[PDB]
Amino acid sequence: STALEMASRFVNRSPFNRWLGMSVLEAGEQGIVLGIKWREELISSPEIRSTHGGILATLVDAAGDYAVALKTGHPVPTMDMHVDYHRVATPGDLRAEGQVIHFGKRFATAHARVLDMDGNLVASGRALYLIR
Amino acid sequence: SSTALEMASRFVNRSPFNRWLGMSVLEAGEQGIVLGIKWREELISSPEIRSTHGGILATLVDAAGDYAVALKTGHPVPTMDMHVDYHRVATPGDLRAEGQVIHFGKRFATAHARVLDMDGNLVASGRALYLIR
Amino acid sequence: MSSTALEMASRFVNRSPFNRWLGMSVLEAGEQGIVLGIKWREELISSPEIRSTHGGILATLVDAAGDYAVALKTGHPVPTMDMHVDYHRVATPGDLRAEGQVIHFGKRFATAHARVLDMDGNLVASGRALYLIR
Amino acid sequence: MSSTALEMASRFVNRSPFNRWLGMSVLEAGEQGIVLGIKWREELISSPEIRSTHGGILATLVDAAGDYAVALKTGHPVPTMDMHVDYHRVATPGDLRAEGQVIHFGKRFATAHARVLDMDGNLVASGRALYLIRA
Repeated sequence: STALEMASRFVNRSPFNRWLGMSVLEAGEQGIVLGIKWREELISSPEIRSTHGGILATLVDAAGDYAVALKTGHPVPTMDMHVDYHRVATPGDLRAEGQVIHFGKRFATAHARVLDMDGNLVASGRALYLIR
Repeated sequence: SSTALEMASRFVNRSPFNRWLGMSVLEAGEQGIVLGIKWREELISSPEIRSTHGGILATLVDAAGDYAVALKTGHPVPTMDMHVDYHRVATPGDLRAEGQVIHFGKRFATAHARVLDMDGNLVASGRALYLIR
Repeated sequence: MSSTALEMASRFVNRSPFNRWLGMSVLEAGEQGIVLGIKWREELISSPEIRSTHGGILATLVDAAGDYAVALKTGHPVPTMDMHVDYHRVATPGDLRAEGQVIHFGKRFATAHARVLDMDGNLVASGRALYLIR
Repeated sequence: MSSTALEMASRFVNRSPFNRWLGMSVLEAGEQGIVLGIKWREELISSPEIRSTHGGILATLVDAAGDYAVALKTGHPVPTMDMHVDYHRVATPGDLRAEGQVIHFGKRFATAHARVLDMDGNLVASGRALYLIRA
């Protein structure tokens, strides 16, 4: 609630997030849940109408970032990121769940799951952030 | 070659996201691929340093490795997984992505990529595994 | 969890000379996933200043845990395609534990996650890996 | 030159009991980066049917190559933040070479890439790693 408000503010600061219609669905002790709204510009392969792998990477990076932000009180730079692609993401809205896995004095690690509308896992990933 | 450059442009322009990125092919040959994209305000992550979103750099790492593999296969290829290192903040400006195939197997390939800004500064690098299929 | 899972994984673990050198064993095996243990030895050391366990050993643990967690589902050990490992804390001299878990299980590929713990239950490393099912 | 570099890297390599157990040596060291070798042993084996070298060994090589490529620039070995390794080919029984080189070198962080080769020069694995300049 406090955490949800704080996360929303962070999310709305970024023009890319806004272009993605990104929102906060949940925030608290279990990390963060994000949503984005689908548009035709997201499409990678026109024949399968698949959402671009980089959009999914965005969601992994965002989920981990703002999940760390719940602990720091501010958004954090990404050092590096890994993303696994599991299923093709057909046209529709997406959810990214983000949890902090390690929180040190200067670095944090977060994990993320990206889910489709039926709750199928389409991608997962992890990232290292800088605490500054 | 011009045939390589030809083929790659065609692949690049299939994708609506590529086109929204103003993505173009700068070079294509035995040396791999070089891509460009055109900056726009919607790319911005932190409004105060005007940095290009990390997901955009990842897109570029993914695209460069994809289309570099595609030069060898003749068709675009699905990404299995990807890694990206962020080295410098990318301030507003067009970006270049260089992709090369590192391993070309019978069913998979891995490519490495570098993302450069307008002064040729390295801003990000990465690798990815692709499914031939 | 299972005794059949425990017997199966235990057989898989003991097939490897490197696992045996590491004194690797199966602590837990079942539906949730797998837990492995290794026995510390002086040869594992990276830095003699801090007597730290080499990061290559921590990565070996991430790959093993993921492999055997996949293996509980396929019925056989699996080749690794790639892996990522994150290092959080120095693993000082002491036995280590690795928890493995299957994240996605397709007909042809599987992804697993791991956590490497010290004897006090502090997380020293974590990671993920892609495996091929053939 | 590539003599002070060799001797410096050699000192770093031999400081580790795990490196010594692996029979690790420095083959090349200079401005372009580092080349390491290890000696094969039966204990290295993963699959006894294939007689494949364990992937943990190949990952140790990615990490070592990168660390010592950075160390040639800092003057000291460096801790690893994280690592990725890609496995391309089975490493059958035999000695292995690892080439390491720095990709980005910053105030506080450095990134390095590695290639693991068999005795015929086939690429067995590759990967990258992030290091902390400090400890």
